[PDB]
Amino acid sequence: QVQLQESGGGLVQPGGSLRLSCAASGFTFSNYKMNWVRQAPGKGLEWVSDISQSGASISYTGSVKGRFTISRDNAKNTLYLQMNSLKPEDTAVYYCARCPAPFTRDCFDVTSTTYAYRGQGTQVTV
Amino acid sequence: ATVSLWETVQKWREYRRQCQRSLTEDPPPATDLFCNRTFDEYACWPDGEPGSFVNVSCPWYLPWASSVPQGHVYRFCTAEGLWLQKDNSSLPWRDLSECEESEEQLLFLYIIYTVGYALSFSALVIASAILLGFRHLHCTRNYIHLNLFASFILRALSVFIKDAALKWMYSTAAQQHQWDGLLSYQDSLSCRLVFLLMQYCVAANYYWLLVEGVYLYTLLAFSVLSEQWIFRLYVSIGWGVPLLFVVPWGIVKYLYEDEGCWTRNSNMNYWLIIRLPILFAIGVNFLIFVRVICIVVSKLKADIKCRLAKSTLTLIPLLGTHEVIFAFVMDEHARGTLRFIKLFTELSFTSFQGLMVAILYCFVNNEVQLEFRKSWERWRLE
Amino acid sequence: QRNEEKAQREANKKIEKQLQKDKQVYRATHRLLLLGSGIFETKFQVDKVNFHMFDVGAQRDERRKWIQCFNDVTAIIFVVASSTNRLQAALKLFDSIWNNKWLRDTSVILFLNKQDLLAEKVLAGKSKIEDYFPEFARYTTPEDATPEPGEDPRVTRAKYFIRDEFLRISTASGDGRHYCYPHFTENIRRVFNDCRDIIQRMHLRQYELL
Amino acid sequence: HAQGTFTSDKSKYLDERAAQDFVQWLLDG
Amino acid sequence: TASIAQARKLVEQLKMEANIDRIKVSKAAADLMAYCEAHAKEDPLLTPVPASENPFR
Amino acid sequence: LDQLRQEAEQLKNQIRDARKACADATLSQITNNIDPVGRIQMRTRRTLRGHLAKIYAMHWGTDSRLLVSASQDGKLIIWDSYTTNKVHAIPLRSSWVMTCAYAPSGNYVACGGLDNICSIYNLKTREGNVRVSRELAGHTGYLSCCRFLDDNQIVTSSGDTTCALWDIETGQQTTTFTGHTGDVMSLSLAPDTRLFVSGACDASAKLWDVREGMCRQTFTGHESDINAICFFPNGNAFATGSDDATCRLFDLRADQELMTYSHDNIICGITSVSFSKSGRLLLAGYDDFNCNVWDALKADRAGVLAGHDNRVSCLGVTDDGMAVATGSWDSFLKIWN
Ligand SMILES: *C(=O)CC[C@H](NC(=O)CCCCCCCCCCCCCCC)C(=O)O
Repeated sequence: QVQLQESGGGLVQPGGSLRLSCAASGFTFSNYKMNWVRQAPGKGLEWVSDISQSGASISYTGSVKGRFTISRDNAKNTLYLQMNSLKPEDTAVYYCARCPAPFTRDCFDVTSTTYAYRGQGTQVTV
Repeated sequence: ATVSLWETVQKWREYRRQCQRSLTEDPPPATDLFCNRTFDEYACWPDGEPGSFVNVSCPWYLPWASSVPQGHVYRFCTAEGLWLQKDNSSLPWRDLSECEESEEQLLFLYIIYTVGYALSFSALVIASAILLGFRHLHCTRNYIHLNLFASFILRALSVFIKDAALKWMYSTAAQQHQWDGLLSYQDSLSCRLVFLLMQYCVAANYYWLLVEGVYLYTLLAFSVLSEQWIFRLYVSIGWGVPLLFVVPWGIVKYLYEDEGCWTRNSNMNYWLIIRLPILFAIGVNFLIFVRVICIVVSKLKADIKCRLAKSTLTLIPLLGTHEVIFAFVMDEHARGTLRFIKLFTELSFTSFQGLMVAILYCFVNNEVQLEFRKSWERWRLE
Repeated sequence: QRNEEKAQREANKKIEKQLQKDKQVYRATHRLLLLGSGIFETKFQVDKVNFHMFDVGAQRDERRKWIQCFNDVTAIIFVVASSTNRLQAALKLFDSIWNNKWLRDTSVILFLNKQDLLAEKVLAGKSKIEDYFPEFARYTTPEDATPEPGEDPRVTRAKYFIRDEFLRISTASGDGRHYCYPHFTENIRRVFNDCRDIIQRMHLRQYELL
Repeated sequence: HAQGTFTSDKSKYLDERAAQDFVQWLLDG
Repeated sequence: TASIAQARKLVEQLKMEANIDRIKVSKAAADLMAYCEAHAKEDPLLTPVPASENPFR
Repeated sequence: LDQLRQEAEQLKNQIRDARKACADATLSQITNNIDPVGRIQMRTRRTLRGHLAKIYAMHWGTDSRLLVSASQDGKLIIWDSYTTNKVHAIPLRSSWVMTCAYAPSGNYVACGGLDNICSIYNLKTREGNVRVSRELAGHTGYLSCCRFLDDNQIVTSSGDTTCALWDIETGQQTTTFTGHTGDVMSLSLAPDTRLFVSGACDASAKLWDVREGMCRQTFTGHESDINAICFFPNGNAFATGSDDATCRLFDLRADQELMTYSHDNIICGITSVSFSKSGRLLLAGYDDFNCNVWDALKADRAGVLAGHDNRVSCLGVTDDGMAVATGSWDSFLKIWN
C-alpha cells in the first residue's frame, strides 16, 4: 500500500516557520518525483513545489518562490517543505503528493480531485 | 562528323574491284626486265612502267584522303626486273610520308566512373537488401527509394554491358571479320539492344530521381494522396516515360541514322530527343531542390548555417542536383578543354551518386540504423 | 475443404478493398486533441484538408491513462485561460504533456486564451501576475515581439511573459521530435497552418532534412 | 548525356584508328 | 458530512474483508505448483507439440 | 470524523498482521527444487497486418482460431489466425477504442473506449452483416476493459472508478461494483466467471463477484497504476502488471502477493499480462516493446518475444495454449508459437 504520512503542520503567526515532512512507505522513494500540493480553505488544489528523483531538479510556484525550500532525503524516505515568512494567503492543507510512474519526467494528475498517491495533509494555519 | 571503319572497308572493297577491272585492261609491258602490274592491297600501281616515276601517289578510300590531295611520289621500279628494295626487305619500295595524319584521357575518365559504378552498385545491392529485408521500413517512401536504387543498379549494369560491347565492337577479332567484309558483331542486333538498354537505364535513373523529388514536394507542399494511386503513377513515370522517349530514339536511330551501332551520335537532334527529357527531369529536380531548401531554411528560422549545409548536402544526391551545374553546357558547344572537365563532373558525380544515395538514404539513415540496433539487440537476447 | 477456403479468401479480398478505401480516408484526416458522451468529435474542413478535433468532455480530471490514446494525433490543442492559480495549473499540465513518453513525438498547438480578459485585468489594478509570478517583476518585453494595436506595454508584457513560461518548459527538452506553437486567441487557420507545419516537419525529419 | 559523348568520342577515336591500321595493313599485306 | 458517510461505507467494506480466512501461503503456493505440474503436458507454448498437429506452420 | 480514519487505519493494520501471520514461506522458497524453464524460443508464425492505427486490444475466440482486434483507427477486425484471412471488419462509430471482447459463444463482439459506450455487435446476425446489437451507455468515464460473461451479460470497467455488470438484452446495469479510487484499467473473469478481479490506477486490485456485487477482496502491493490483470487458469491466483514495472502473483485465499516478477534493467510498466494454459508462462507485454515470458513459479524470465516495433499494448494466449497473439502500437498482430 502506497502510504504518504504527512507531519509537522501546526499554527504560527505571519513571518514564522514550520517544517513539513511526509513519511512515505510502500514504494521505492528514490524512483519517484515527489510534490507538494496545498489546498486553500476557499479553493481547490494548488501545486506548490516538485522535486525530482535526485533532488537537484526543484521547481516552485512563484507564490512560494524565494520563501519555501523543499528537499528530499532518499535514505530515510522523507520529503521536507521548509516554510519561511508565511503569509495569510499561505494557510492551507499541505498534501505531499507523488507522481504515479517511476523514472518519468511527466507528473500527471497530482492536483486532481481524487488522486490516489496523495497523503492526508497537514493543516498549516496562520 | 568523321569517317567510319565500315565505310572505309566498303570504300576499299569497291576501290579494289574497280582497280582490278582496270588492272587487266591493256598490258603494255614490252620492256626488258622491268616491273609489271600488281595490286599490293593498298594502292594499285600502273599496268606498265618501263622505268618512269609515275604512281597514283595516294589512294582515295583512306580516311585522311581529303587532307592530302598532293602527290607525285618518286617510287618507281628499276631495271632489275622488279622494284628497288629497302634495307633487307623483299617488298616493293614506296614512300608513305605524303599520306599520313598529324586517348589516355578516355581511360582516365573510364577508370573513375567504372570504380564509381562498381562501388555504387555494390552499395546499392546492399541498400536494396536492407530496404527489402526489414518489413518495418516498408513504407511508400522506401518503395520510391527502392525503385530509385533499382534504377541506379540498372544504370550501373547497362554501363558495364555498354563498355563490354565497346570492347567487343572494335576488338582485333571483330576488326578482322569486318575488313574481311561481312558478319561482324557491329551488324548484330544484340549490339543495338545493349546500346538501347543503356539509354533506357540512364533515363530511368534520371526519372526516378525526378520521382523522388516530386514525391518529396507532394509530401511537403501538397496534401495527403492515396498511396496506391500515387505509387502506380510513380512507377509509370519512372519506368514508363523513359520508354516514351527511348522508343522514339530507338526507332529513329534504327531507321534514319544507323551508323555503326547506336553508340556514336552523328546527328545531334536525334540525341536531343533523349537529352531534352533528361534536361526536363534535371530542371524540375532543381526547382524542387530550391523549394525544399526554402522550406528547410524557413523551418530552421523557427548554428543555422551548419545544419542547413548538412541538409543541403544530404538533399543534393537524392535529387541529382549536381547535374544542374553542367547540364546547360550542352556538349555540342562544350568541345575543347571544357568537354573533358564537364565529362568529369558529369560522369564521376553520377557514378558516385549511387554511392551517395546509398550511404545517406540507407546506411547513415536513422531508421535503418534503428532497425540494425533492434535486430542486433533481439539477436543478443538469443 | 478447398471451397470454403476459397469463400473465406474472397471474403478476405472484399474486406481488404474496404480497408484500402478506409486507409485513404484515415491517412487524409488530421486527428486533433482539444485539451482546454465521453468524447466530442468536431469534424471541420479548411482548404479541403479534413480535420476532426476531439474535445474530451465527460471524462474525469485524471488524464494519465486516456492521454496515451492521443499519442498519434497530429497535434494537441492546448487552450489555456490566461487569468487557485489556473495558469500554473496549465503550466504543469503542459509540463507533463510535453515530457510524457508517448506524447514526446506529439506536437502541441498552444492557445493562450482570454487576452482581452487579461487586458481589462492588468489595466484595472488587479495585477495578480506579479504576485503569482515574481519573475515577471523583472521581465522585459522582447524585441522580437509585436505590440499589435489596442495594446499598451502592460498587457503585451504579461502576454509575452506567459508564452515565455510555456516556451521555457517547451524548449528545455523536445528539440526535434515535437514542437510547441504558441498563439494568442481565424482561430482555425492557425490550427491548420500549424498542422501543415507539424506534418512538414515530420516529413523533413523522415528525410533527415531537419 | 555524358556516355553518349564519351562513347561517341571513344568509338570514333577507335574507328579512325582502325582506318589508319587498315591502311597500315595494306602497305605490307 | 457526506465524506464521513463515505468513510463509514469504506470501513464497513473493510470490515467485510476482515472476517474472511487466510490460509498459509505454502498451501496456496503448493496448489499453484500442483496446477503447473498437472497441466504441464497440455500447454504448447512451454512444451511444444510436433508440427503435425500445429495449425501455425 | 478524523478518529474514524484512525479506526480504519487500525482495521487495515489488523489486516496486515493477519496477512503476515499466514506468511512464513514464499512461492520462491518452495520452488527452489522444481524444474527450470528453458529459453522460450517463439518465432512469429503469422503476422496479421491490416490495421491502420495502434491496436489497443485483441481478443481470442474460444475456438482459438478467430481473433478480434480493435485499433484506434476505428476498426474491429475479426481474423482467422490460421489463414491470416480477415473474417469481418466492423467500422466503429467512435475511433477511440480502448478495449474489445469476443463473446465466448462467438456470436457477439464488444468494443468500447473513450466514447463511454460499450457497443455489442452481432456477428451471426441473419446472413452476415455486422450491425450493432446493443449500445450500453451508463458509464461516466472511458471504458477500459469489457468481458462478456454470457451472451446476455457483460462486465465493463471504466475510468469512472467503477465496474459494471450489464444485461445485453435489456441494456441496463444489472450490478455496479464501486470501491476503487482510481480508473479501473482492466478486469479478468474467472474460469468459473463467478468472481472477477479488477485492478485500478490507485495501485490496488479488487476481487468482486457478479452475483452479489460487493467487494470480496482487495490487493495492495503495487506502487503505481495496474495496467493489466489476468487470472491464473484455476481461478485461485491472478497476475497484476503495473506501471512500476513489476508483475505480481496474488492468490485469493492467501490474500497477498506470492511472487514479484521484476528486473533491474526493466524500468517501464507492463501493458499486458497473460498466462499459458498451465500457468507456467506469464507472458508480459512491455513499453520497452517486447513481451517477456516469466516462469511464474521461479520468477526468472524464460524468454522474450521481441518482434514489435512499438509498445505491446495487447497480448493474449489462446484457450488451448496453442498460440499467443501480441498486438502492438505498430499496428501489427503477431502470432507466436
Ligand atoms: C578504353 O580506354 C580502353 C578500352 C577498355 N580497356 C580496358 O580495360 C583499359 C585498361 C584499364 C582497366 C581499368 C580498371 C577497371 C576498373 C578496375 C577496378 C574495378 C573495381 C570495381 C570497383 C568496385 C575496354 O573497353 O574494356
